Amino acid sequence: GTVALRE
Amino acid sequence: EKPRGFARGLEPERIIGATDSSGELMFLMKWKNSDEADLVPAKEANVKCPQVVISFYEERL
Repeated sequence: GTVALRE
Repeated sequence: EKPRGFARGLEPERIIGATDSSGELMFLMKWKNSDEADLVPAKEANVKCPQVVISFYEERL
């Protein structure tokens, strides 16, 4: 449940 | 049931982010005219909206 963001 | 992802028939606006916590690469996609984003497989996004995928990568980088 981890997201790498734009950037 | 209610359609999810590309099956909603909405133009992708931008990728909010990426994750591989499920086994495969996914993108959190924002669609035009909706504030409801959902996870789509990178494998599907790569084909259906390459320029949206490339924009995400290029901004990062």
